[PDB]
Order: sequence, then C-alpha cells, then structure tokens
Amino acid sequence: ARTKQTARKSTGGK
Amino acid sequence: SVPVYCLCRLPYDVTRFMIECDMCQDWFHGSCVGVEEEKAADIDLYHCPNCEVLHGPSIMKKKPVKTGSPTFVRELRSRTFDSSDEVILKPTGNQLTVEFLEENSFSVPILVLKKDGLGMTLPSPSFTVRDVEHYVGSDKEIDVIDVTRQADCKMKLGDFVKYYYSGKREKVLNVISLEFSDTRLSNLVETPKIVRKLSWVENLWPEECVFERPNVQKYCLMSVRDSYTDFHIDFGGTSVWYHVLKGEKIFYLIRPTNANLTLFECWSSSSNQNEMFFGDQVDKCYKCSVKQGQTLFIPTGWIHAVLTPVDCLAFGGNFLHSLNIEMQLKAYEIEKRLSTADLFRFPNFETICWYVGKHILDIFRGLRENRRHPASYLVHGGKALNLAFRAWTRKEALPDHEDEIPETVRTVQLIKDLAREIRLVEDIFQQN
Ligand SMILES: O=C(O)CNC(=O)C(=O)O
Ligand SMILES: [Fe+2]
Ligand code: NI
Ligand SMILES: [Zn+2]
Ligand SMILES: [Zn+2]
Repeated sequence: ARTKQTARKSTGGK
Repeated sequence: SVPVYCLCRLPYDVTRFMIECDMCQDWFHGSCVGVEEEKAADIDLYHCPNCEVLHGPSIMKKKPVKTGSPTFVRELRSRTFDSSDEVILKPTGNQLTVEFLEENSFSVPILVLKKDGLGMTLPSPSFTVRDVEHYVGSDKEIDVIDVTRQADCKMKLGDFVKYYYSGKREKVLNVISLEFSDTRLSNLVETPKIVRKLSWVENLWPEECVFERPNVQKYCLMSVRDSYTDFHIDFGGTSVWYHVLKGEKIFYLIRPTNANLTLFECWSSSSNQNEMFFGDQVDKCYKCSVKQGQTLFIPTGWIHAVLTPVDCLAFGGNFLHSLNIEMQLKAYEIEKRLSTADLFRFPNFETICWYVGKHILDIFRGLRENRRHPASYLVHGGKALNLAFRAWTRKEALPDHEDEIPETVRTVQLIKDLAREIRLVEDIFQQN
C-alpha cells in the first residue's frame, strides 16, 4: 500500500 | 500552522508507520487503523474506516522478498550489476577542481581514492564510534534506522553505542542522520574544499537574515554489517560527499534520466515499493564500492541505494550548487508530489534559491561588464531558476511561497533583470 518511507537521511526539516 | 493526519488528528511523527487512503488522500497510522506493517503490502488501494462505509472496503492485491530483510541483503550481495568503472570519474584530490566539474556539469559520480588534495580535515582512522559519543553526547537523541523494518526509530546516542559494541545484535540498526555541526565533533571535521567552494549555503547564506542557517554538510554515519538504505534522491536534490573512515560502503547508482526519474516517482508512490528492487527497472544500475580512505561524490538527482558489507564509520554531507540547478528543482517537485515531510526536505530550499538568484544576477552582470560570458550550464540553470521564481510569485501561488522570500529581495526586479541577462547571453551564443 501507499506508505511514507522513513528510512532516509533526515535534515530536521522545519 | 502545523498539519495533522489520521483519525487521531496528530502532527506527523516519523517514528510511526503510515499509509494513505486513496479516497481521502489523508494519511493514517497503521496502529490507529489496525493495519500491521507486515500485512500492509497485501493492500493495493487502502480505504480508511470512514471512507469504507461510504464507498466500500479497501482493494486487496493479487513468495515476495521484503526490502531490508536478511534474505533481501543476501540476494543483493549476489546480484550482478553494471560496472561503475565505465562511468565514474577518478580524479586525484588535486585534480578535483571547480573547473574540472564544469567540464561536464558534474554529471557523473566521482570517486577519489586518497584524501590527499581534497582539503578535508578529519580525525585519524583510529577514531571510534565511542569517540563520537564522547564528542557528540551520550544523552543526545538521534534518528536510527531499523533496517529489517525499513523504519526510523529514535534513541539516545549512548544507547546506540551500547548496541554497537554489544556482543550481540538481534537487530540491524543504522545511523545515517546524525548531523554534528553544532557539537564539538564539528571542530575535528572540515568538509572537502570542492564542497565548500560549490555550496550555496556556505557561500550565499547571510548572517541572521531572519532564517535559521541550514546545516546539512556534516553527518556522521555509523552502520553495522548488512545495513541497507533503499533507493532515493537526497533531499533538495543535493549532491553528496561521502568519506569512509573505517570499513566499506557499496552504492548502487542510477542516472537521473527523464525515464528513470519517472520510473522512480512511480516506484516511490507504489503499493509494492517494499517488495521490489528499483534497480531491476532501469537500464543501468551501477555498483560502486567505496573503501576506507576513499571519498565518493554523488551528483544532483542521482538515484542510489546503499549496502554496508561490514561495520562502517563514515562522514558525509549534502550541498546544493549551480552546476545542475534544473535537476535540483526537479528533485524538489518530486518531493512535493510525494507529500514528503519537511524533515526529509532541504530546509529553506526556496530561500537559498532566492539568494542564489540574486548572486547569479551579479555574476552575469559582472561577466558582461568585464567583456566575458558565463558557462552554458549557468545559463541553463539561471533560466530554470528564473522560471521557478516566476512560478512561486504568481498571484494565485504567492501565498504558499511568500514566507520563504528574503526581505532583501525584490522578486520582480530580480526576475526581470535575470531574464534580460540570460536572453543577452542566448543571443551571443547564437552568433556561433
Ligand atoms: O550510509 C547509508 O546506509 C546511506 N547513505 C546515503 O544514502 C548517503 O549518505 O547519501
Ligand atoms: Fe543518499
Ligand atoms: Ni548548500
Ligand atoms: Zn493515528
Ligand atoms: Zn479516507
């Protein structure tokens, strides 16, 4: 199913 | 103004599994709707509890290997890939200059065998993860990837270290998001000179400016044997410098052609994503080994996955530059269409673009005043960037973009002046 991938390099974002 | 999702109406939490409802287009936590990760795969089109009663149940699909599984890693190790030697450039540290990159617009991966000449400052190969703890902080929280689950988790650096040197590892954990720019470890590391020379933030981000400076140039990678990171395009379409201090890393590189970018976007929004190797869908997937003391440079837009064949400690970072501005913008649009949470996007991407635009303007004018012309890639990039500027400032779109526009920037004048300069160069380029 359409799922958000989280195993990636984060930037802290916002 | 923070968005919320699911039946629980909570802001995004990267530590929880989420699926999208086709009907709603809203996202739902697996645990909130009773869908376990292991069974999510069997669902093609998910219908949330509400949409279900109003428009029928979810659409089921129809053994498959699960990406990140121990079986997946073994099969990957035995897969035949294309030899990266036929495409990657191997300049020496002293040959890797801005001029060298401009020759082909830094369009293919670059692997430097020895740090000599890279102007890189790093601790010795005897640095340990334990030393990272001492310099970063045992109590600092970090994002850790549970490779078997291909999901992000959060724990104390100190806890991760305990797991690392632990005489047992029932779980495959991988740390790839520890940016230490604001810790003391930052004093022991200087990014490659070529990175600092090309970096938009490094050179064009002013002091204060009302926006926090994006810090994504110094990351510490601590990966245990068999860790695996699936195919992706780094945030903001940034380029990547990757130095293996101890151990080894294997990269699977795919060129960002229009076909592969389309294939990538379809794969990133599929219901099968975790059951298929994206590498099998492209014509060329290059396998590149990066060993101790070697430094890999990944260009804008290049799709890649990463396997850690042995425990590994490495340093790396991300940076935006002007050699392929259109590709950076393309990556940016893909992130938007995929509903990418902010923690996986380049922070203040649009703001730095505005500063770059202003800068590129001065360069064009500066070159014209000194009876000289810009390289072709700059013209192409200046143009794609000016197009984005126009798109972000259109009456109907401005509300979603005005906030990132620097106060010291006159959008209309910038856009008009840039269009003038670009057009001039295009006329001169037409003479020949
Ligand atoms: O080290 C890893 O497992 C994954 N790393 C990357 O994708 C990177 O640094 O760009
Ligand atoms: Fe990456
Ligand atoms: Ni940058
Ligand atoms: Zn929920
Ligand atoms: Zn719904």
